[PDB]
Amino acid sequence: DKLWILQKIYEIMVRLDEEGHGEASLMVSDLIYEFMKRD
Amino acid sequence: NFAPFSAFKCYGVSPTKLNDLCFTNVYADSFVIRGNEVSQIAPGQTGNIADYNYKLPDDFTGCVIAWNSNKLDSKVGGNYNYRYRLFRKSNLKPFERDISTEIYQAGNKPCNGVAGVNCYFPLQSYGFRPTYGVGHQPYRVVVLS
Repeated sequence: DKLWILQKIYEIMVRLDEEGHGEASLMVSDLIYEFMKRD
Repeated sequence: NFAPFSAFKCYGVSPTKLNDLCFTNVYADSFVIRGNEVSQIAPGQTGNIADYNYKLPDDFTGCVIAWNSNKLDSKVGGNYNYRYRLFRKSNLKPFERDISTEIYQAGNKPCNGVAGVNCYFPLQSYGFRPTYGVGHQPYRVVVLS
């Protein structure tokens, strides 16, 4: 379902920030926005 | 030259004609976002910022001014002060502001007020660092309506 992949994408965003990859975390944030803008 | 290295665009008449004009009130809205998000501070735009943070009306006639603030707002280790909303149950209406911090419930299980699986804190930090590309550096933005 959509909830598992949302959670996995969210987790990558968090992991990237904790590991210091802030810029790549912002890019994953944009994907979360786009994904949820879908139906 | 109201600020430095500015970039500005007026959607109504030229800044000179503003000098002839008079108005009951002027509003100055200001905030920080990423460089690649400045294009969303315009009438008719959609995106994470337009939709969930700051929204101009389709008929906006004002000015938008933005400048790179990397030297002031980026920090080695990350500036975690600046946040944006990533989740919201509906788009914002023009000039709406939402400062709530309720946990966003993405699935059907309750979140009981705590972040967890499919239960997300609704704000995210930009974590600005001096080494980010210009698209990801901070821009200060002023909107005059």
